[PDB]
Amino acid sequence: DHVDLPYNLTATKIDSDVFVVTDRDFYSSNVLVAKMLDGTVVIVSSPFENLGTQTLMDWVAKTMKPKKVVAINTHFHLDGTGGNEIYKKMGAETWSSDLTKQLRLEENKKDRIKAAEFYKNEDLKRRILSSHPVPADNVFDLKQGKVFSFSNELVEVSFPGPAHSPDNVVVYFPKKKLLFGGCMIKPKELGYLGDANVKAWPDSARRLKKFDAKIVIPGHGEWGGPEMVNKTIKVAEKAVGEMRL
Ligand SMILES: [Zn+2]
Repeated sequence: DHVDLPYNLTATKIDSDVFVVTDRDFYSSNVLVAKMLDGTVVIVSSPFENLGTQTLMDWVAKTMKPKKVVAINTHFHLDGTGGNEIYKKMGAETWSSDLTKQLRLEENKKDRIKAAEFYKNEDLKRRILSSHPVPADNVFDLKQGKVFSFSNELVEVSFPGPAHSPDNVVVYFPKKKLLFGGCMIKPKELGYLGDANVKAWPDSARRLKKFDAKIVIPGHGEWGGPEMVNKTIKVAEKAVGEMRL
């Protein structure tokens, strides 16, 4: 039910065949790992970089013996796209919205530009550009979302509107009534606002109530029930009020 892994990762069982894998160095960041009845393992979000992702994938190999792996990017930030390089190297099928891929490409370019203006050390410069994440191989139109069927078992990817980021999506598992809300679930404080649409956040979070969720999993920290959505709306609304948005 709970294991300590190398690289300060943990894996915690939350339901039959469903685990949350967490990086304790990176503010208790959450990755969902769910095994379908047909042997498919679905991974939602990612660790920030290659060593974390490879550790995760090795744990999946040893404990889940997947017939196939499908990874779904929640948004363009590193906790979302940081695993794509390693997922792909392992032959996993990586998915995101079109907008997520677009913003990841834009962000890489912005960074390459800044690296050009800044770095005098040529050895270092190559190492940072080399550290860039890649987008997913497979893409869906953000607003229509995507429904996977794994031998009749459904996994729904859905855009409730912009919140933590312009492209943030959630993943719902209707059989187990499990919602991975990721970084748009913020029960106490909103965190990083650089890419956020705080004005839209209350409405976007309200849309998550359309899911009959028994468990809601956030991008960081403990999960909970449907009340995780309620708490997020109050948090977002407080921020809208404070910031006059
Ligand atoms: Zn983020």
